[PDB]
Amino acid sequence: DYYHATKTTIFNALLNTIDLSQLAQLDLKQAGEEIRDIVAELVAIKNVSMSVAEQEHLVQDIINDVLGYGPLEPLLARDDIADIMVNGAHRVFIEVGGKVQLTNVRFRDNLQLMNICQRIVSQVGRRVDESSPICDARLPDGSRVNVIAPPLALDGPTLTIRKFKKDKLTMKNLVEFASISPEGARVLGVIGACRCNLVISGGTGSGKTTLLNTMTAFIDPTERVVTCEDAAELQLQQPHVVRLETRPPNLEGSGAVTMRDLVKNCLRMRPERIIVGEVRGPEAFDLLQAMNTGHDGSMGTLHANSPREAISRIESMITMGGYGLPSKTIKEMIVGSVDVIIQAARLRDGSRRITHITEVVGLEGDVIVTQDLFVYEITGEDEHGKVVGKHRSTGIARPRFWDRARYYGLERELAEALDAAEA
Amino acid sequence: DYYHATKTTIFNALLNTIDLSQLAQLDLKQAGEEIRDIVAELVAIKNVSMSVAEQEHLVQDIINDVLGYGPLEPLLARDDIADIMVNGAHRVFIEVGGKVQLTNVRFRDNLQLMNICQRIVSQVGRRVDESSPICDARLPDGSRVNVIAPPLALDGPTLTIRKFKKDKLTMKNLVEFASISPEGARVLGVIGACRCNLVISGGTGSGKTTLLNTMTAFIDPTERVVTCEDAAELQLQQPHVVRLETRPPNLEGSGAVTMRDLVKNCLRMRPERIIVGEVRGPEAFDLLQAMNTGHDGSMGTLHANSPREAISRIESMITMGGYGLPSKTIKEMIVGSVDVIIQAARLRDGSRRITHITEVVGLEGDVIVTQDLFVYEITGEDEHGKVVGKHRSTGIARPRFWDRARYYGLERELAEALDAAEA
Amino acid sequence: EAFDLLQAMNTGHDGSMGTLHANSPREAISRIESMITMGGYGLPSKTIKEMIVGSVDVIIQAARITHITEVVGLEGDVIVTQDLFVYEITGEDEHGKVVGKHRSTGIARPRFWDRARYYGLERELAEALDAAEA
Ligand SMILES: Nc1ncnc2c1ncn2[C@@H]1O[C@H](COP(=O)(O)OP(=O)(O)NP(=O)(O)O)[C@@H](O)[C@H]1O
Ligand SMILES: Nc1ncnc2c1ncn2[C@@H]1O[C@H](COP(=O)(O)OP(=O)(O)O)[C@@H](O)[C@H]1O
Ligand SMILES: [Mg+2]
Repeated sequence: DYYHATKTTIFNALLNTIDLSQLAQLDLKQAGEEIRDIVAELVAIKNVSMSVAEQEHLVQDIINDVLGYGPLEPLLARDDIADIMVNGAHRVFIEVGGKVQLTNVRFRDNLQLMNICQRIVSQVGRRVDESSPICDARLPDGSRVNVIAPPLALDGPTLTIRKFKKDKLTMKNLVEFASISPEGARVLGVIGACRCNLVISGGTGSGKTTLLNTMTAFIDPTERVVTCEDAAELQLQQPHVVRLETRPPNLEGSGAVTMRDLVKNCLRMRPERIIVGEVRGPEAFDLLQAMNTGHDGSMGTLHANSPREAISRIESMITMGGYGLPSKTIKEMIVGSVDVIIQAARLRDGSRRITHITEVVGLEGDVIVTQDLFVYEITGEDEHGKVVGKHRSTGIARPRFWDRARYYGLERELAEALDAAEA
Repeated sequence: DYYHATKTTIFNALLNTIDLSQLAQLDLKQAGEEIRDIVAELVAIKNVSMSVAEQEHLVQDIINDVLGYGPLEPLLARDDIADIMVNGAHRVFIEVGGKVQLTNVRFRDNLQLMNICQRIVSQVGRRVDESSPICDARLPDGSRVNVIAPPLALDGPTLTIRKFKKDKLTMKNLVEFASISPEGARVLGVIGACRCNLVISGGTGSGKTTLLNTMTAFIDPTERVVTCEDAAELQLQQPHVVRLETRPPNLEGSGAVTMRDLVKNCLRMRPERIIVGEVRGPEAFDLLQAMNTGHDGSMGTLHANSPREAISRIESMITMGGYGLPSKTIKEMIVGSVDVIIQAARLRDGSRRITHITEVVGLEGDVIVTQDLFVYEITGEDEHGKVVGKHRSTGIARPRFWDRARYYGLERELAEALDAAEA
Repeated sequence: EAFDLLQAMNTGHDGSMGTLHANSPREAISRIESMITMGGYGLPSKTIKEMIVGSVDVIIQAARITHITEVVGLEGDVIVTQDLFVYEITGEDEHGKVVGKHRSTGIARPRFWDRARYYGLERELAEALDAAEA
């Protein structure tokens, strides 16, 4: 009570001596000294029990409450926190290490929630109020912010904050987690710099984005890479990258910049390879054009269960655009475009596996045929109950892209990895 | 070294005295004289250790700041810099000798780069802002400019200035670069004077404009040709040719003269054959009508990848007009108005090709019939990786345009081309 | 708008529940297809049905809770749909009540066996659904 009552009583002196309406006059620079003196004046005039160190702590608390973000100032500094969800004034949760835990932190009222939300979302020109209910933005620090207003939220306005993860699983980690055999890792390392146009496929939450990020690390630093994402998840260690992001309609169908527009624009920036975040709409067609007109090295991630279904989904996405194409021409384009297809699924035990590393043999008649280089076969469950299985080659000595490895000087490594497959 | 602080002080002094807010006064020559005098006075007063040459260079920097393109001023005016890329505001790259490389040049802040881009795109009366972040322009001097704004780009505004080298290629050069061989290309020379409709189709950077320039130099001087372009690109050497160019909306969003406004007028200038630079939207319709009603021998470069896709694109472009004709009627208009639909596309390696010399025959309802006088197939890759393919005369001694081209007596060379290379 | 919900039910947000007004499971799926097509997205009906299969696992068809049914897959326009609980009518009572019974169809492994095993509830399924047959 005292640790809160002292502040509740002291804040009145600071508010009355210089009202918040005086903002921009004696700003942060002068405001720091103003608060440092006003807190001391209030402590001297009004008896206080907190110590001198406690006096400085309360001065800093006043600074945070007046200028800073107040309640959320400590949380935003902790690196072990990923999400900060509010949903109210006294009921605030956080996420540390996957799980979600409630916290003992309290606002003052709903009006303070609105104040903090507006003062934090204004940093990127957004404005949310009773007339504008919803707000969604990407702050400069590298975080996502979302806010919902009263008229819709019966319980009251809600706030949601995220973070940009900086510890992503490297290829060595995936090797440790036994999701891809070391021979598979060697073959993937060959493919990465081999400039093959891979297309990652897998079910929801099967490890697609992480696998794509791991693959991107094999790019030589002397190439322009332009990434078209919707959530800004990837991070590359190359010295030359042009990160792009779409924009949803901020009003009733105005200002939309669909991923198709970004992919189409990238064709003119002279990229060396286009990397897409998630191919959902008709943009697939444009991406295939990029995969065809001398940008060997592109990558993508769709949502399919098996590579055959990945091909079917690509055809469906192309047809969705309504270009009036004949199906056989689409199949020819896909056959000439996609060189590799990596399948990433998750099993009933919660683990993640790379079921297939497939290549496209071509088109025979009216059917698309494929060859395989690694297949994850299940055999049973161990005593505990975890899934049990292992990979294997299909006796294919020189892949359909061996000449590429010869061209780029990776013939020896690929030959050793594939010959070592017989182990 | 220390020139940065001294230059900042000099710029501040000049702005305080000769402020940029006095625009419309102290014009170019007056601005230069005033800046020189002010910089000399400041060097006399402001403590600067720079020498006389250093003072002159500081004056030049002041001039660039006041009325220049910013630190890019020396970048654009060098000898053999093919491409100039700006990824953000600190990592400007340049391409030399067919390979990229970093440059120590760097800007002052993202805002200055944004202003510089918004000014460079001003030469063509176009605007880039937060409500329209993508800009693609052809500078009058001939270079190509692309700009993306912070709302989409994450690392700051992204800029790409790709200059174009000297004078285009003749048909002889196109035969030298294996683009097409005479035995299957003689139809190009035949149509160079056969005066039949033609529509070049291709993808970005596929060389459509150069193909048109090569295929229009055959037209004999006696004919009156009216060329319509978004910006000066073609350099025909015939004696009787009329050139035009559109005007985008002015400062107040008025005075726009779109391609339709020019083609509809050219319909009443007694032209013998129109040459449209690039077809984008409704103008297509008018051009087709021009080809249908007397003005036989037109040309127009659209944007597509496959001839069927090109025809569907034309259909959609006309549908944008809002007349209410069926697909079959518009396809018949194409058949009787479009004779040859060439295709130009880059292969998986990049080198230019001519994948089609196609002709339109007729209709069988809502489905078009399209003979393919020529096609282009790909065998695989070469020892060094570059693609290997073959054009082949599909074989038609008497094509659809046999009758349409019988007047000039050109069925002779038509039979020669389509029989001397039938196998 | 169901589309968004159906997108939620597939794109990682497991455990979404919707409420519509349709008589039979075929009628429910037909209504879902019509609603999806109503949005102007123009998705071919085949892909809409595939999305419906992906997003729908359990149908509590009240019509009483007359039906509890689940999807099995697709083979074309046909939407393979089996049953878990069926309510049948046998006659009428002197007071006029509709006399019937509610049968656990009999199949032991519904489509959601894997989820139940993951969360540690297959034993409950055996204790309830397998014992219901006997
Ligand atoms: N092989 C793996 N072993 C362990 N954890 C993994 C593995 N692959 C991915 N993860 C975890 O999965 C998360 C990475 O995001 P991911 O699961 O790939 O999202 P996503 O596939 O982009 N989802 P969506 O695009 O919405 O379907 C992290 O928590 C990783 O630790
Ligand atoms: N056969 C060819 N060989 C090499 N370069 C070519 C060939 N044909 C065209 N080009 C190149 O294409 C460019 C022409 O640009 P183009 O793609 O026609 O502009 P647009 O983007 O408007 O289509 C020229 O710079 C030229 O060097
Ligand atoms: Mg052009």
